[PDB]
Amino acid sequence: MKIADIQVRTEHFPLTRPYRIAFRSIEEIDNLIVEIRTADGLLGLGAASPERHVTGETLEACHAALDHDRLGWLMGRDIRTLPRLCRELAERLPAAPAARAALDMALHDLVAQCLGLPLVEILGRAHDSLPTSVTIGIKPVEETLAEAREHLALGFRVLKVKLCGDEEQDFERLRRLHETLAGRAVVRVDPNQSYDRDGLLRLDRLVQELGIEFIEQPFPAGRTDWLRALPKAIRRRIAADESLLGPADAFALAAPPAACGIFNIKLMKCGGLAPARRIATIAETAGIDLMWGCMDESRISIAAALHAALACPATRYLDLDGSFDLARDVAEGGFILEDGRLRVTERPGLGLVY
Amino acid sequence: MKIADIQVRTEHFPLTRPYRIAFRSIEEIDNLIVEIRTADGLLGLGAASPERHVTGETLEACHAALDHDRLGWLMGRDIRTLPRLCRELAERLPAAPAARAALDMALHDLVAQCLGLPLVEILGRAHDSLPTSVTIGIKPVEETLAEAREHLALGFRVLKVKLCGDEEQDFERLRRLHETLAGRAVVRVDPNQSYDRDGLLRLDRLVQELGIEFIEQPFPAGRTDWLRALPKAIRRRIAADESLLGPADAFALAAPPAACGIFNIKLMKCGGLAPARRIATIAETAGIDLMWGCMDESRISIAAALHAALACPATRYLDLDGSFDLARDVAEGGFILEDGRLRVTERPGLGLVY
Ligand SMILES: NCCCC[C@H](NC(=O)[C@@H](N)CCCNC(N)=[NH2+])C(=O)O
Ligand SMILES: NCCCC[C@H](NC(=O)[C@@H](N)CCCNC(N)=[NH2+])C(=O)O
Ligand SMILES: [Mg+2]
Ligand SMILES: [Mg+2]
Repeated sequence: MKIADIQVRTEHFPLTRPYRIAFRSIEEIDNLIVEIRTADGLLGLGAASPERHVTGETLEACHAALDHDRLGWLMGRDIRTLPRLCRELAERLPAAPAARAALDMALHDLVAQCLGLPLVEILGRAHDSLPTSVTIGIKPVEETLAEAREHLALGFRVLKVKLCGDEEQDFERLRRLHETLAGRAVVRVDPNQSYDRDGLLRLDRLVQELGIEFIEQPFPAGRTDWLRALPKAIRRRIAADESLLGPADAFALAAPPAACGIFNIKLMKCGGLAPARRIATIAETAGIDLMWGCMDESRISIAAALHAALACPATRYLDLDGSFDLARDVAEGGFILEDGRLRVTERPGLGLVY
Repeated sequence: MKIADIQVRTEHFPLTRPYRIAFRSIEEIDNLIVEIRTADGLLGLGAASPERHVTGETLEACHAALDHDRLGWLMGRDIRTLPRLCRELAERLPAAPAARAALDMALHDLVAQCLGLPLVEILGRAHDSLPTSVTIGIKPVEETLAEAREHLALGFRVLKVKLCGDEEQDFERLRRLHETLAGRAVVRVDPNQSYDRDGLLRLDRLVQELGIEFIEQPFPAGRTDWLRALPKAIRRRIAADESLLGPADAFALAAPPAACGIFNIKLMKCGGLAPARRIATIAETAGIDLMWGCMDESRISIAAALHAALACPATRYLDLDGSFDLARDVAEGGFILEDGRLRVTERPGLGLVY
């Protein structure tokens, strides 16, 4: 199939809804858009959203790694050799997982078009659709319930709530919300490293009481020893996010005694579908459930993540809302949202429309 | 691309060279041959050689799992959906890994032909070629040297020597063999679960002194705890065979403290290329070396093992001699032997010829 050409550009996306995360805040996001064209005319798409506090990858570095000069070795390479290409991406873009993921997506986009089916069918289909959470950032009780209701009306059945580590505020938000929802959506929480050992045992008791489904990354990334020191049943209700970048992390967390029961895979953390799939093999073997999450991102990479997600039997949760609050985007299609569930189209490849 | 027909038959192959394994003694072999034709005329090939003592799969059970009536679910299925098809093989033939492999093989053969490249390039190429060992069964000192010399003459640079557990005979054979070869070939050994703990330490001292590359399965398959009680440096020179069936075993042996340093993968154990590649992912992350082994088998499955092996960066060794001593076969091609080294032809798919 033969790569002819590659274009890379910066795109600025302001958010319709700015929000707060633990020791942070976000009004807008930059992505890198990648276009890979085939000798015979086909177009693969990819998108990068580097997260520096997690992977160490700056936007400057991401863009650097995608510079036209540094990509020459891809010219004229045969996309049917995709897994070899993915290995070489890992070797030539060792420090830029988001950049690497962008190219990786695009190649998966093209190989599926070559074969003639939606990418998911090519990776083998484990699922037709799944519910996705939408995110509520850090904010006071009234505002929280206010956003909660907006989301219910847009038809979402799952809410992901960010916690700040102040137990008084965190707990009252969760109790009020549980009340206000009256069983209309389930809830998952994300303290984002802000808790401590005694704190989490407390939060976990609430979580059981309120029927919250799991707790995402309660302790600091390096603190996985704190996780293993918890009773096994509590560990099953905890997901690793910032602790989990690639397959090496997956294996280390999965090794007995296992650190947790859920992995949150993000393309921008691991560097594309190929490494994400290695994570899934490890997780499935270890009896660990997969959650597919994201950064603030164009529909392009959300779609890529969805196709991967629906191809893994171990996939259980989706947190795929990264493109919803974008003020504009550079592509349409790739997935369909209906009544809170995410689905792919019947179009070949990623199914994106330019 | 749409499966159209599936045909299955028993073939009886006598050996040109009968041989003894610890507790066993083989004079001939039966294989099941599997032909999958596409609606467009394309032909996939697979071969099953069930090993009952290792997998519990008998020839009868294997044949039964391939009955034309038990295979109806595959008709009309699209081979471009291969990973999904393989997941189903696992559900529908859970107790018959050889039969599963035979179908898995054939399907990979077709997807590769669909794309139009040798299977190995579709899987992404990690290697051009590797040396293979040839096997010397249990037999006295003189006949061992005689067989070694026959093999040197045919150009092999690596010999795999079966040990029986009797140290006086085992050690004498290895010492003599070392002397007879000059540097002409490296030697690897395979006690097949016949050693105890005190004896293995004795064997390992010899192995270091004689420059033998490693020891395959010194202990009973269930005695994994004996491995972990060894110093790490010794564990690195040990390969797992009968202890390793599928990915579940792979993870178990790989998790810290790791039981051994090398996995011996066999399609007839794990159930085909799909599970085999799952083992490879685990092994690579754990820093375990891969060796691809076999039973007495037609070129068909040897070829398939070869494509898979040349596609995994973790592969360090081949023991692929399973089709050499067959008095007849049903196919040609698929791999080329030169000067002890195995390599694949340039033809698409498995590259077999009828
Ligand atoms: N660096 C991204 C911040 C959040 C990451 C993630 N939580 C989420 O809920 C993501 N879906 C956030 C990105 C989606 N966009 C919006 N506006 N919520 C995490 O678990 O760390
Ligand atoms: N129970 C497994 C039977 C084979 C044993 C295998 N040893 C080998 O040497 C393999 N290459 C088998 C094929 C050898 N074929 C001939 N004709 N010598 C093992 O590792 O247990
Ligand atoms: Mg998190
Ligand atoms: Mg063995």
